[PDB]
Amino acid sequence: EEDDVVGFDDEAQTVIDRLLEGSGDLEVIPVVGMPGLGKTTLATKIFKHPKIEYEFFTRLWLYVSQSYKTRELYLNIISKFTGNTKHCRDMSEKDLALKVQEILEEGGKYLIVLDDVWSTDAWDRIKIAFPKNDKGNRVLLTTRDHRVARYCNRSPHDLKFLTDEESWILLEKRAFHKAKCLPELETNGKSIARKCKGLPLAIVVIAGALIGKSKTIKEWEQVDQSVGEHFINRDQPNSCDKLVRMSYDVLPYDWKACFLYFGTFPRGYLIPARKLIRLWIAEGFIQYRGDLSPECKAEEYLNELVNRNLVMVMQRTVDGQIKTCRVHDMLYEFCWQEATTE
Amino acid sequence: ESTPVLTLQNRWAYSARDEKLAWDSAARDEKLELTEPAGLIVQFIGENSKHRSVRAKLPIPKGNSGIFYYEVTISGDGDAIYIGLATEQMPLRDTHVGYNEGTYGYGSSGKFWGHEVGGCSHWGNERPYIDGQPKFDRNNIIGCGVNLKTRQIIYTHNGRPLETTGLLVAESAAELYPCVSLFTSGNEIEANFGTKPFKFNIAEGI
Ligand SMILES: Nc1ncnc2c1ncn2[C@@H]1O[C@H](COP(=O)(O)OP(=O)(O)O)[C@@H](O)[C@H]1O
Repeated sequence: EEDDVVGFDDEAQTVIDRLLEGSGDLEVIPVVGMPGLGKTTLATKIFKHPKIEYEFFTRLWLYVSQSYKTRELYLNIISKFTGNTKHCRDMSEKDLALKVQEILEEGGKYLIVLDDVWSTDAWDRIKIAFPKNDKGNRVLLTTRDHRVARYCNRSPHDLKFLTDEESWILLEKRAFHKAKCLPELETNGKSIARKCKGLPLAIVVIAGALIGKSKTIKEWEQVDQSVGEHFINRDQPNSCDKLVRMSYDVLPYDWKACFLYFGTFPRGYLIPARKLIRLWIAEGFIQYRGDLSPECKAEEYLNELVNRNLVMVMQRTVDGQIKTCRVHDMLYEFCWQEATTE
Repeated sequence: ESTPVLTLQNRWAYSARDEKLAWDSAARDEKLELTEPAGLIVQFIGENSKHRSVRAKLPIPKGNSGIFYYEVTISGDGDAIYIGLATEQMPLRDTHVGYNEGTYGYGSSGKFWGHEVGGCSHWGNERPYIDGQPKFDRNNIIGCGVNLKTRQIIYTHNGRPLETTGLLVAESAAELYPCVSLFTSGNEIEANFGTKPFKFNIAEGI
Protein backbone atom coordinates (compact mmCIF):
# COMPACT_ATOMS: atom_id res chain seq x y z
CA GLU A 1 0.00 0.00 0.00
CA GLU A 2 1.48 3.32 -1.19
CA ASP A 3 -0.97 4.93 1.25
CA ASP A 4 1.10 3.52 4.15
CA VAL A 5 4.27 5.47 3.15
CA VAL A 6 4.91 8.17 5.77
CA GLY A 7 6.93 11.38 5.82
CA PHE A 8 9.41 10.61 3.02
CA ASP A 9 8.06 13.20 0.57
CA ASP A 10 10.75 15.90 0.75
CA GLU A 11 13.28 13.05 0.87
CA ALA A 12 11.87 11.83 -2.46
CA GLN A 13 11.88 15.42 -3.78
CA THR A 14 15.52 16.12 -2.91
CA VAL A 15 16.53 12.80 -4.53
CA ILE A 16 14.50 13.55 -7.67
CA ASP A 17 16.27 16.94 -7.85
CA ARG A 18 19.69 15.24 -7.88
CA LEU A 19 18.41 12.80 -10.56
CA LEU A 20 17.26 15.67 -12.79
CA GLU A 21 20.45 17.70 -12.15
CA GLY A 22 23.80 16.75 -13.71
CA SER A 23 25.44 16.45 -17.14
CA GLY A 24 24.65 14.12 -20.05
CA ASP A 25 27.12 11.56 -18.67
CA LEU A 26 26.01 8.58 -16.60
CA GLU A 27 25.40 9.85 -13.05
CA VAL A 28 25.01 7.44 -10.07
CA ILE A 29 22.99 8.39 -6.99
CA PRO A 30 23.62 6.41 -3.74
CA VAL A 31 21.10 6.39 -0.87
CA VAL A 32 22.65 5.08 2.35
CA GLY A 33 21.45 4.21 5.86
CA MET A 34 21.39 1.27 8.28
CA PRO A 35 19.18 -1.78 7.47
CA GLY A 36 15.45 -1.17 8.01
CA LEU A 37 15.68 2.62 7.62
CA GLY A 38 13.47 2.29 4.53
CA LYS A 39 15.99 2.68 1.68
CA THR A 40 14.15 0.16 -0.52
CA THR A 41 10.85 1.85 0.41
CA LEU A 42 12.07 5.29 -0.69
CA ALA A 43 13.55 3.81 -3.89
CA THR A 44 10.09 2.46 -4.80
CA LYS A 45 8.46 5.83 -4.00
CA ILE A 46 10.82 7.65 -6.41
CA PHE A 47 10.58 4.88 -9.05
CA LYS A 48 6.78 5.28 -9.23
CA HIS A 49 6.89 9.11 -9.07
CA PRO A 50 5.07 10.73 -12.07
CA LYS A 51 7.88 13.22 -12.87
CA ILE A 52 10.51 10.43 -12.91
CA GLU A 53 8.29 8.37 -15.26
CA TYR A 54 8.14 11.56 -17.36
CA GLU A 55 11.90 12.26 -17.57
CA PHE A 56 13.15 8.65 -17.61
CA PHE A 57 10.82 6.48 -19.70
CA THR A 58 13.25 3.53 -19.71
CA ARG A 59 12.99 2.28 -16.11
CA LEU A 60 14.12 -1.00 -14.50
CA TRP A 61 14.44 -2.43 -10.97
CA LEU A 62 17.15 -4.92 -9.92
CA TYR A 63 17.66 -6.48 -6.47
CA VAL A 64 21.42 -7.02 -6.08
CA SER A 65 21.55 -9.38 -3.09
CA GLN A 66 24.85 -9.75 -1.19
CA SER A 67 24.78 -13.20 -2.87
CA TYR A 68 24.37 -12.10 -6.53
CA LYS A 69 26.56 -12.98 -9.56
CA THR A 70 27.15 -10.76 -12.60
CA ARG A 71 26.21 -13.33 -15.28
CA GLU A 72 22.71 -13.53 -13.79
CA LEU A 73 22.31 -9.75 -13.75
CA TYR A 74 22.97 -9.42 -17.49
CA LEU A 75 20.57 -12.30 -18.22
CA ASN A 76 17.91 -10.65 -16.01
CA ILE A 77 18.25 -7.39 -17.98
CA ILE A 78 18.10 -9.09 -21.40
CA SER A 79 14.95 -11.02 -20.39
CA LYS A 80 13.24 -7.76 -19.35
CA PHE A 81 13.87 -5.92 -22.64
CA THR A 82 13.69 -8.67 -25.29
CA GLY A 83 12.03 -11.64 -23.54
CA ASN A 84 14.38 -14.01 -25.40
CA THR A 85 17.38 -15.25 -23.39
CA LYS A 86 17.56 -18.49 -25.43
CA HIS A 87 20.66 -17.50 -27.38
CA CYS A 88 22.25 -15.83 -24.33
CA ARG A 89 22.07 -18.90 -22.05
CA ASP A 90 25.46 -19.98 -23.47
CA MET A 91 26.79 -16.48 -24.24
CA SER A 92 29.90 -15.45 -22.29
CA GLU A 93 29.71 -12.72 -19.63
CA LYS A 94 31.22 -10.15 -22.05
CA ASP A 95 28.88 -11.19 -24.90
CA LEU A 96 25.96 -10.75 -22.47
CA ALA A 97 27.29 -7.38 -21.29
CA LEU A 98 27.88 -6.10 -24.83
CA LYS A 99 24.37 -7.35 -25.72
CA VAL A 100 22.92 -5.28 -22.85
CA GLN A 101 25.10 -2.30 -23.82
CA GLU A 102 23.57 -2.53 -27.32
CA ILE A 103 20.03 -2.51 -25.85
CA LEU A 104 20.93 0.52 -23.69
CA GLU A 105 22.58 2.47 -26.55
CA GLU A 106 19.42 1.91 -28.61
CA GLY A 107 17.34 2.51 -25.47
CA GLY A 108 16.76 6.17 -24.61
CA LYS A 109 17.29 8.17 -21.41
CA TYR A 110 17.21 5.40 -18.82
CA LEU A 111 17.04 4.95 -15.03
CA ILE A 112 18.31 1.77 -13.32
CA VAL A 113 17.49 0.83 -9.73
CA LEU A 114 20.06 -1.39 -8.00
CA ASP A 115 18.65 -2.52 -4.63
CA ASP A 116 20.98 -3.49 -1.73
CA VAL A 117 24.34 -2.92 -3.45
CA TRP A 118 26.88 -4.79 -1.35
CA SER A 119 30.28 -3.77 -2.81
CA THR A 120 32.14 -1.40 -5.14
CA ASP A 121 33.55 -4.53 -6.78
CA ALA A 122 29.99 -5.54 -7.68
CA TRP A 123 29.27 -1.98 -8.89
CA ASP A 124 32.41 -1.81 -11.07
CA ARG A 125 31.60 -5.27 -12.50
CA ILE A 126 27.96 -4.31 -13.18
CA LYS A 127 28.95 -0.98 -14.76
CA ILE A 128 30.42 -2.84 -17.79
CA ALA A 129 26.86 -3.23 -19.15
CA PHE A 130 26.06 0.52 -19.15
CA PRO A 131 27.13 2.69 -22.14
CA LYS A 132 28.37 6.25 -21.55
CA ASN A 133 26.21 7.25 -24.51
CA ASP A 134 25.87 10.62 -22.83
CA LYS A 135 22.06 10.62 -22.98
CA GLY A 136 21.62 11.96 -19.43
CA ASN A 137 21.36 8.45 -17.98
CA ARG A 138 21.05 7.88 -14.20
CA VAL A 139 21.47 4.93 -11.80
CA LEU A 140 19.72 4.86 -8.40
CA LEU A 141 21.56 2.85 -5.73
CA THR A 142 20.53 1.69 -2.24
CA THR A 143 23.21 0.41 0.16
CA ARG A 144 24.01 -0.14 3.84
CA ASP A 145 27.71 0.65 3.45
CA HIS A 146 28.70 4.31 3.58
CA ARG A 147 31.95 3.42 1.78
CA VAL A 148 30.01 2.00 -1.16
CA ALA A 149 27.99 5.21 -1.44
CA ARG A 150 30.97 7.57 -1.13
CA TYR A 151 32.79 5.60 -3.87
CA CYS A 152 29.90 6.27 -6.27
CA ASN A 153 29.29 9.86 -5.11
CA ARG A 154 31.22 12.00 -2.61
CA SER A 155 27.92 13.54 -1.45
CA PRO A 156 25.59 10.53 -0.85
CA HIS A 157 22.05 10.89 0.51
CA ASP A 158 21.71 9.97 4.18
CA LEU A 159 18.16 8.68 4.71
CA LYS A 160 16.52 10.37 7.71
CA PHE A 161 14.75 8.86 10.69
CA LEU A 162 11.11 9.59 11.52
CA THR A 163 9.95 12.21 14.01
CA ASP A 164 8.04 11.09 17.11
CA GLU A 165 4.87 12.19 15.34
CA GLU A 166 5.71 10.44 12.05
CA SER A 167 6.59 7.35 14.10
CA TRP A 168 3.13 7.35 15.70
CA ILE A 169 1.25 7.84 12.43
CA LEU A 170 3.01 4.93 10.74
CA LEU A 171 2.42 2.72 13.81
CA GLU A 172 -1.28 3.64 13.98
CA LYS A 173 -1.80 3.09 10.25
CA ARG A 174 -0.07 -0.33 10.30
CA ALA A 175 -1.39 -1.53 13.67
CA PHE A 176 -5.03 -0.61 12.89
CA HIS A 177 -5.06 -1.12 9.08
CA LYS A 178 -6.40 2.32 8.07
CA ALA A 179 -8.59 2.47 11.19
CA LYS A 180 -7.80 4.97 13.96
CA CYS A 181 -6.26 4.09 17.35
CA LEU A 182 -8.51 3.90 20.42
CA PRO A 183 -7.77 6.79 22.87
CA GLU A 184 -6.98 4.52 25.83
CA LEU A 185 -4.00 3.03 23.97
CA GLU A 186 -2.87 6.42 22.62
CA THR A 187 -0.46 7.25 25.46
CA ASN A 188 1.15 3.79 25.60
CA GLY A 189 1.17 3.64 21.79
CA LYS A 190 2.91 7.02 21.46
CA SER A 191 5.41 5.94 24.14
CA ILE A 192 5.98 2.74 22.15
CA ALA A 193 6.38 4.66 18.86
CA ARG A 194 8.91 7.00 20.48
CA LYS A 195 11.14 4.17 21.72
CA CYS A 196 11.47 3.10 18.06
CA LYS A 197 13.46 6.33 17.63
CA GLY A 198 12.07 6.74 14.10
CA LEU A 199 13.19 3.44 12.53
CA PRO A 200 10.50 2.37 9.99
CA LEU A 201 11.23 -1.35 10.28
CA ALA A 202 11.14 -1.42 14.09
CA ILE A 203 7.81 0.43 13.99
CA VAL A 204 6.30 -1.89 11.38
CA VAL A 205 7.46 -5.04 13.23
CA ILE A 206 5.91 -3.97 16.52
CA ALA A 207 2.67 -3.12 14.70
CA GLY A 208 2.55 -6.83 13.78
CA ALA A 209 2.98 -7.78 17.45
CA LEU A 210 0.24 -5.38 18.59
CA ILE A 211 -2.20 -6.58 15.91
CA GLY A 212 -1.80 -10.04 17.47
CA LYS A 213 -2.11 -8.68 21.02
CA SER A 214 -5.52 -7.80 22.43
CA LYS A 215 -6.39 -4.12 22.18
CA THR A 216 -6.31 -3.76 25.98
CA ILE A 217 -4.49 -1.12 28.02
CA LYS A 218 -2.70 -3.71 30.15
CA GLU A 219 -1.25 -5.66 27.21
CA TRP A 220 0.00 -2.52 25.47
CA GLU A 221 1.71 -1.15 28.60
CA GLN A 222 3.32 -4.56 29.20
CA VAL A 223 4.80 -4.05 25.74
CA ASP A 224 5.68 -0.39 26.34
CA GLN A 225 7.40 -1.37 29.59
CA SER A 226 9.26 -4.35 28.07
CA VAL A 227 10.49 -2.19 25.18
CA GLY A 228 13.36 -0.52 27.03
CA GLU A 229 14.40 2.89 25.68
CA HIS A 230 17.64 1.70 24.07
CA PHE A 231 16.64 -1.73 22.68
CA ILE A 232 17.83 -0.74 19.19
CA ASN A 233 21.53 -0.79 20.05
CA ARG A 234 23.94 0.88 17.61
CA ASP A 235 26.34 -2.11 18.00
CA GLN A 236 23.72 -4.59 16.79
CA PRO A 237 20.59 -2.98 15.33
CA ASN A 238 20.76 -6.51 13.87
CA SER A 239 19.93 -7.34 17.51
CA CYS A 240 16.38 -6.02 17.25
CA ASP A 241 15.79 -9.73 17.91
CA LYS A 242 13.97 -8.82 21.13
CA LEU A 243 11.56 -6.60 19.17
CA VAL A 244 11.04 -9.47 16.72
CA ARG A 245 10.76 -12.02 19.56
CA MET A 246 7.90 -9.98 21.04
CA SER A 247 5.98 -10.25 17.75
CA TYR A 248 7.12 -13.88 17.34
CA ASP A 249 5.95 -15.11 20.75
CA VAL A 250 2.43 -13.89 19.87
CA LEU A 251 2.28 -16.17 16.80
CA PRO A 252 0.52 -19.57 17.04
CA TYR A 253 2.90 -22.54 16.97
CA ASP A 254 1.78 -23.41 13.41
CA TRP A 255 2.93 -20.00 12.11
CA LYS A 256 6.18 -20.02 14.13
CA ALA A 257 7.37 -23.05 12.14
CA CYS A 258 6.30 -21.52 8.80
CA PHE A 259 8.07 -18.27 9.70
CA LEU A 260 11.31 -19.93 10.82
CA TYR A 261 11.16 -21.98 7.59
CA PHE A 262 12.38 -18.78 5.91
CA GLY A 263 15.72 -19.55 7.60
CA THR A 264 16.04 -22.59 5.29
CA PHE A 265 16.42 -20.36 2.21
CA PRO A 266 19.36 -18.02 1.37
CA ARG A 267 19.41 -14.50 2.81
CA GLY A 268 17.30 -11.96 0.89
CA TYR A 269 16.01 -14.63 -1.51
CA LEU A 270 13.05 -13.80 -3.76
CA ILE A 271 10.51 -16.54 -3.01
CA PRO A 272 7.52 -17.33 -5.33
CA ALA A 273 4.56 -17.63 -2.96
CA ARG A 274 2.80 -20.51 -4.73
CA LYS A 275 6.06 -22.48 -4.52
CA LEU A 276 6.29 -21.76 -0.78
CA ILE A 277 2.68 -22.86 -0.23
CA ARG A 278 3.43 -26.31 -1.69
CA LEU A 279 6.61 -26.67 0.38
CA TRP A 280 4.96 -25.63 3.66
CA ILE A 281 2.39 -28.35 2.93
CA ALA A 282 5.25 -30.81 2.37
CA GLU A 283 6.98 -29.99 5.67
CA GLY A 284 3.66 -30.57 7.46
CA PHE A 285 3.27 -27.16 9.09
CA ILE A 286 -0.18 -26.80 7.50
CA GLN A 287 -2.34 -29.06 9.67
CA TYR A 288 -5.51 -30.09 7.80
CA ARG A 289 -7.82 -29.25 10.71
CA GLY A 290 -11.52 -28.85 9.94
CA ASP A 291 -12.96 -27.75 6.60
CA LEU A 292 -9.83 -25.95 5.44
CA SER A 293 -8.01 -27.55 2.53
CA PRO A 294 -4.20 -27.32 3.01
CA GLU A 295 -3.73 -24.84 0.14
CA CYS A 296 -6.31 -22.40 1.53
CA LYS A 297 -4.89 -22.86 5.04
CA ALA A 298 -1.36 -22.23 3.71
CA GLU A 299 -2.42 -19.02 1.93
CA GLU A 300 -4.28 -17.88 5.08
CA TYR A 301 -1.09 -18.39 7.12
CA LEU A 302 0.80 -16.47 4.41
CA ASN A 303 -1.74 -13.63 4.34
CA GLU A 304 -1.63 -13.56 8.15
CA LEU A 305 2.18 -13.44 8.30
CA VAL A 306 1.85 -10.52 5.86
CA ASN A 307 -0.77 -8.98 8.20
CA ARG A 308 1.81 -9.30 10.99
CA ASN A 309 4.14 -7.52 8.51
CA LEU A 310 6.88 -10.09 9.32
CA VAL A 311 6.85 -11.12 5.67
CA MET A 312 7.13 -8.39 3.03
CA VAL A 313 5.06 -8.51 -0.18
CA MET A 314 7.39 -8.12 -3.18
CA GLN A 315 4.88 -8.61 -6.02
CA ARG A 316 1.13 -9.18 -6.38
CA THR A 317 -0.61 -11.15 -9.13
CA VAL A 318 -3.45 -9.84 -11.26
CA ASP A 319 -5.55 -11.80 -8.71
CA GLY A 320 -4.32 -9.39 -6.02
CA GLN A 321 -2.76 -12.45 -4.35
CA ILE A 322 0.90 -12.57 -3.28
CA LYS A 323 3.13 -13.39 -6.29
CA THR A 324 6.57 -13.21 -4.65
CA CYS A 325 7.66 -12.49 -1.08
CA ARG A 326 10.71 -11.63 1.02
CA VAL A 327 11.66 -11.42 4.68
CA HIS A 328 13.94 -8.50 5.55
CA ASP A 329 17.62 -9.29 6.06
CA MET A 330 17.34 -8.24 9.72
CA LEU A 331 14.38 -10.61 10.12
CA TYR A 332 16.53 -13.33 8.52
CA GLU A 333 19.06 -12.87 11.35
CA PHE A 334 16.30 -13.77 13.82
CA CYS A 335 14.95 -16.65 11.69
CA TRP A 336 18.50 -18.02 11.33
CA GLN A 337 19.47 -17.59 15.01
CA GLU A 338 16.19 -18.84 16.52
CA ALA A 339 15.80 -21.73 14.05
CA THR A 340 19.24 -23.08 15.11
CA THR A 341 17.97 -23.05 18.74
CA GLU A 342 14.57 -24.69 17.99
CA GLU B 1 23.21 40.15 29.47
CA SER B 2 20.09 41.31 31.33
CA THR B 3 19.03 43.96 28.79
CA PRO B 4 16.69 42.60 26.04
CA VAL B 5 17.83 42.92 22.39
CA LEU B 6 14.44 43.18 20.63
CA THR B 7 13.81 42.44 16.93
CA LEU B 8 10.44 44.27 17.00
CA GLN B 9 10.03 44.45 13.20
CA ASN B 10 10.75 40.71 12.82
CA ARG B 11 7.97 38.70 11.14
CA TRP B 12 7.34 35.21 9.75
CA ALA B 13 8.60 35.10 6.17
CA TYR B 14 9.78 32.65 3.53
CA SER B 15 12.97 33.93 1.89
CA ALA B 16 13.37 34.49 -1.85
CA ARG B 17 15.38 31.25 -2.00
CA ASP B 18 12.84 29.39 0.18
CA GLU B 19 10.06 30.52 -2.16
CA LYS B 20 12.22 29.62 -5.19
CA LEU B 21 12.50 25.96 -4.07
CA ALA B 22 8.96 25.98 -2.61
CA TRP B 23 7.54 26.89 -6.04
CA ASP B 24 10.10 24.59 -7.73
CA SER B 25 7.83 21.92 -6.23
CA ALA B 26 4.50 22.27 -8.07
CA ALA B 27 2.59 21.24 -4.90
CA ARG B 28 0.48 24.08 -3.48
CA ASP B 29 -1.17 21.79 -0.87
CA GLU B 30 1.95 21.87 1.32
CA LYS B 31 1.92 25.54 2.33
CA LEU B 32 1.01 27.50 5.46
CA GLU B 33 -1.11 30.66 5.22
CA LEU B 34 0.32 33.94 6.57
CA THR B 35 -1.91 36.70 8.00
CA GLU B 36 -0.27 39.69 6.26
CA PRO B 37 0.64 42.47 6.59
CA ALA B 38 1.14 41.51 10.25
CA GLY B 39 2.73 38.17 9.32
CA LEU B 40 2.72 37.19 13.01
CA ILE B 41 -0.19 34.73 12.63
CA VAL B 42 0.45 31.45 10.78
CA GLN B 43 -2.13 28.77 9.97
CA PHE B 44 -1.64 25.21 8.71
CA ILE B 45 -4.11 24.95 5.80
CA GLY B 46 -2.93 21.61 4.34
CA GLU B 47 -5.35 18.67 4.05
CA ASN B 48 -2.88 15.97 5.17
CA SER B 49 -0.81 16.50 8.32
CA LYS B 50 2.98 16.71 7.94
CA HIS B 51 5.88 18.67 9.47
CA ARG B 52 5.96 22.17 7.95
CA SER B 53 8.26 24.94 9.16
CA VAL B 54 8.32 28.73 8.78
CA ARG B 55 11.13 31.12 9.77
CA ALA B 56 11.38 34.80 10.72
CA LYS B 57 12.72 37.49 8.39
CA LEU B 58 15.55 38.68 10.68
CA PRO B 59 18.12 36.46 12.50
CA ILE B 60 19.17 36.67 16.15
CA PRO B 61 21.63 39.43 17.22
CA LYS B 62 25.22 38.17 17.23
CA GLY B 63 26.40 40.29 20.20
CA ASN B 64 27.81 39.17 23.56
CA SER B 65 25.30 41.48 25.25
CA GLY B 66 21.63 41.29 26.21
CA ILE B 67 18.94 38.69 25.46
CA PHE B 68 17.21 37.59 22.24
CA TYR B 69 13.64 36.48 23.05
CA TYR B 70 10.28 35.91 21.34
CA GLU B 71 6.96 34.39 22.45
CA VAL B 72 4.35 32.31 20.60
CA THR B 73 0.66 32.01 21.51
CA ILE B 74 -0.94 28.75 20.42
CA SER B 75 -4.43 28.46 18.92
CA GLY B 76 -6.20 25.55 17.23
CA ASP B 77 -5.44 21.94 18.13
CA GLY B 78 -2.05 23.02 19.50
CA ASP B 79 -0.56 19.54 19.08
CA ALA B 80 2.54 18.32 17.21
CA ILE B 81 4.22 21.75 17.29
CA TYR B 82 7.93 22.59 17.62
CA ILE B 83 9.32 26.04 18.50
CA GLY B 84 12.98 27.14 18.42
CA LEU B 85 15.92 28.49 16.39
CA ALA B 86 16.78 27.22 12.88
CA THR B 87 19.49 27.81 10.28
CA GLU B 88 18.45 29.34 6.95
CA GLN B 89 19.37 26.04 5.25
CA MET B 90 16.79 24.14 7.34
CA PRO B 91 14.17 22.34 5.16
CA LEU B 92 10.63 23.62 5.67
CA ARG B 93 9.13 20.15 5.03
CA ASP B 94 9.25 16.73 6.73
CA THR B 95 11.36 18.07 9.62
CA HIS B 96 10.90 20.16 12.77
CA VAL B 97 13.17 22.68 14.49
CA GLY B 98 15.53 21.00 16.97
CA TYR B 99 15.23 17.74 15.02
CA ASN B 100 17.10 19.41 12.15
CA GLU B 101 20.88 19.51 12.66
CA GLY B 102 22.45 22.72 13.99
CA THR B 103 18.99 23.77 15.25
CA TYR B 104 17.48 23.78 18.75
CA GLY B 105 13.78 23.32 19.55
CA TYR B 106 11.01 22.83 22.11
CA GLY B 107 8.32 20.31 21.09
CA SER B 108 4.65 20.15 22.16
CA SER B 109 5.50 16.52 23.00
CA GLY B 110 7.65 17.94 25.83
CA LYS B 111 11.22 17.65 24.53
CA PHE B 112 14.21 19.95 24.12
CA TRP B 113 16.16 19.08 20.98
CA GLY B 114 19.71 19.74 19.74
CA HIS B 115 21.19 19.91 23.26
CA GLU B 116 23.95 17.30 23.70
CA VAL B 117 24.24 17.17 27.51
CA GLY B 118 25.40 14.29 29.72
CA GLY B 119 22.53 11.85 30.29
CA CYS B 120 20.44 12.98 27.30
CA SER B 121 18.56 10.50 25.11
CA HIS B 122 19.79 9.84 21.56
CA TRP B 123 17.10 9.56 18.87
CA GLY B 124 17.53 8.80 15.18
CA ASN B 125 20.89 10.12 14.09
CA GLU B 126 21.47 9.68 17.83
CA ARG B 127 20.10 13.23 17.81
CA PRO B 128 20.32 14.50 21.43
CA TYR B 129 17.02 15.23 23.15
CA ILE B 130 16.01 15.86 26.72
CA ASP B 131 12.61 14.36 27.50
CA GLY B 132 10.09 15.01 30.28
CA GLN B 133 9.78 18.76 29.62
CA PRO B 134 6.36 20.50 29.95
CA LYS B 135 4.01 19.72 27.07
CA PHE B 136 2.07 22.59 25.56
CA ASP B 137 -1.32 22.76 23.85
CA ARG B 138 -3.92 25.38 22.89
CA ASN B 139 -3.97 28.75 24.68
CA ASN B 140 -0.41 28.42 26.03
CA ILE B 141 2.17 31.21 25.67
CA ILE B 142 5.63 29.77 24.95
CA GLY B 143 8.88 31.75 24.96
CA CYS B 144 12.13 30.87 23.19
CA GLY B 145 15.36 32.87 23.40
CA VAL B 146 19.13 33.00 23.99
CA ASN B 147 21.17 34.85 26.61
CA LEU B 148 23.71 36.24 24.14
CA LYS B 149 26.47 36.60 26.77
CA THR B 150 26.36 33.13 28.42
CA ARG B 151 25.02 31.56 25.19
CA GLN B 152 22.46 29.66 27.30
CA ILE B 153 19.11 28.97 25.62
CA ILE B 154 15.93 30.22 27.35
CA TYR B 155 12.46 28.64 27.28
CA THR B 156 9.36 29.92 29.12
CA HIS B 157 5.89 28.37 29.51
CA ASN B 158 3.01 30.83 30.03
CA GLY B 159 5.59 33.24 31.50
CA ARG B 160 7.38 30.69 33.73
CA PRO B 161 11.11 30.10 32.90
CA LEU B 162 12.17 26.48 32.43
CA GLU B 163 15.30 24.51 33.38
CA THR B 164 17.91 25.28 30.69
CA THR B 165 21.17 25.22 32.71
CA GLY B 166 23.97 24.05 30.38
CA LEU B 167 21.80 24.24 27.23
CA LEU B 168 24.10 26.35 25.02
CA VAL B 169 23.66 27.55 21.44
CA ALA B 170 26.83 27.15 19.33
CA GLU B 171 28.67 30.38 18.44
CA SER B 172 28.94 29.74 14.68
CA ALA B 173 29.34 32.30 11.89
CA ALA B 174 25.97 31.10 10.55
CA GLU B 175 22.88 33.15 11.45
CA LEU B 176 20.07 31.48 13.42
CA TYR B 177 16.47 32.59 12.75
CA PRO B 178 13.31 32.16 14.92
CA CYS B 179 11.42 29.12 13.61
CA VAL B 180 8.23 27.16 14.33
CA SER B 181 7.17 23.78 12.92
CA LEU B 182 3.48 22.82 12.66
CA PHE B 183 2.06 19.40 11.77
CA THR B 184 -1.70 19.03 12.22
CA SER B 185 -4.30 20.81 10.07
CA GLY B 186 -6.07 23.60 11.96
CA ASN B 187 -3.00 24.51 14.04
CA GLU B 188 -2.71 28.29 14.49
CA ILE B 189 0.02 30.39 16.13
CA GLU B 190 0.64 34.08 16.79
CA ALA B 191 4.21 35.33 17.28
CA ASN B 192 5.30 38.09 19.68
CA PHE B 193 8.63 39.76 18.86
CA GLY B 194 7.98 42.58 21.37
CA THR B 195 5.05 44.24 19.57
CA LYS B 196 2.90 43.06 22.51
CA PRO B 197 4.10 42.64 26.16
CA PHE B 198 5.94 39.39 26.98
CA LYS B 199 4.33 37.17 29.64
CA PHE B 200 7.82 36.25 30.88
CA ASN B 201 9.15 39.34 32.66
CA ILE B 202 12.66 39.66 31.20
CA ALA B 203 13.43 42.55 33.59
CA GLU B 204 12.40 40.40 36.57
CA GLY B 205 13.87 37.16 35.18
CA ILE B 206 17.31 38.00 33.76
N1 LIG C 1 8.18 6.24 4.82
C1 LIG C 1 7.75 5.04 5.22
N2 LIG C 1 6.46 4.92 5.61
C2 LIG C 1 6.03 3.71 6.01
N3 LIG C 1 6.69 2.56 6.09
C3 LIG C 1 7.96 2.71 5.69
C4 LIG C 1 8.55 3.88 5.25
N4 LIG C 1 9.88 3.66 4.93
C5 LIG C 1 10.07 2.39 5.17
N5 LIG C 1 8.94 1.75 5.63
C6 LIG C 1 8.83 0.34 5.99
O1 LIG C 1 10.09 -0.10 6.43
C7 LIG C 1 10.20 -1.52 6.22
C8 LIG C 1 11.65 -1.87 6.02
O2 LIG C 1 12.20 -0.95 5.05
P1 LIG C 1 13.23 -1.48 3.94
O3 LIG C 1 13.10 -0.64 2.72
O4 LIG C 1 13.12 -2.96 3.80
O5 LIG C 1 14.61 -1.14 4.67
P2 LIG C 1 16.08 -0.95 4.05
O6 LIG C 1 15.88 -0.93 2.56
O7 LIG C 1 16.58 0.36 4.60
O8 LIG C 1 16.89 -2.13 4.51
C9 LIG C 1 9.27 -1.83 5.03
O9 LIG C 1 8.47 -2.97 5.34
C10 LIG C 1 8.42 -0.57 4.84
O10 LIG C 1 7.04 -0.84 4.90
